[PDB]
Amino acid sequence: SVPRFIKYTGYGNAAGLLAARGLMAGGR
Amino acid sequence: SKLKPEVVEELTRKTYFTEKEVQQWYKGFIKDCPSGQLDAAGFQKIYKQFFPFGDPTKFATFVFNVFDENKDGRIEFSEFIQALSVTSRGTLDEKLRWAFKLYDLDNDGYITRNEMLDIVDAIYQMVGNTVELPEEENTPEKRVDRIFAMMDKNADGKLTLQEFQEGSKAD
Ligand SMILES: [Ca+2]
Ligand SMILES: [Ca+2]
Ligand SMILES: [Cl-]
Ligand SMILES: [Mg+2]
Ligand code: NA
Repeated sequence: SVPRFIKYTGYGNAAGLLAARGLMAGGR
Repeated sequence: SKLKPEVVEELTRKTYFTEKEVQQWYKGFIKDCPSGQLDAAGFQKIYKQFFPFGDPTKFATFVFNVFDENKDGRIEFSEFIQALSVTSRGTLDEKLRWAFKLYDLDNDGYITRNEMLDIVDAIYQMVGNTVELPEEENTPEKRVDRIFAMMDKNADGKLTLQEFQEGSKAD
C-alpha cells in the first residue's frame, strides 16, 4: 500500500506533513 | 523550562494553539533541546531516526532553512511553534502558502520545474519510491513533468502561488 499521502508529493501537502511530523518529534 | 507569560500569550495569539498547548510544546521542545535552539544537525537527526536507510540531508536542509525565519542558523521556540502551527493546523491555502515558500528555493516568487524536482527528489531520497516495472518507473522527473504541466495553466515555465494553490483543488 502506497503511503496514503505520497500521492500529494509535488503538490505541497507531502512536504508540509513531513515537516510537521519532524517538528512534532522534536518536541516529544 | 518556564516561559514568560507575555511570550506565551503572544505565541498563543499568533498560532492555532491554546495557551496550554503552547506551554506543553515548549516543555517538550526544551526537554529535547535544553538550550532552546535547534540546530541543523539536530533537525537532520530527527529525520534520520524516521528514515534510517534513506538520505534526509536534502529535505532536512530545505525545510530547516524555511523554518529558520531570521536565518541565524537555529530554530528557536517562536520559530518552532509558528512553523508547527501552520504545517499542522493551517487551512489548505495556508499550508500551500507555506509549501510555496519551501518550493521557491531562489525566492524569486515562482516555482520553476527544477525547483519542484529538487523538493520531490529530496522527499524520495528520504522516504523511498514505489516499486514498479522498469517501464513504469516512479521517477521524480516524470512525476514532476506531469504535475508541473498541469499546474502551469499559461505554460510560461513557471508557477505562481495562485497556479500552485489550485493544484489539487476541485472546480
Ligand atoms: Ca532562527
Ligand atoms: Ca523560484
Ligand atoms: Cl509536497
Ligand atoms: Mg532564479
Ligand atoms: Na505559469
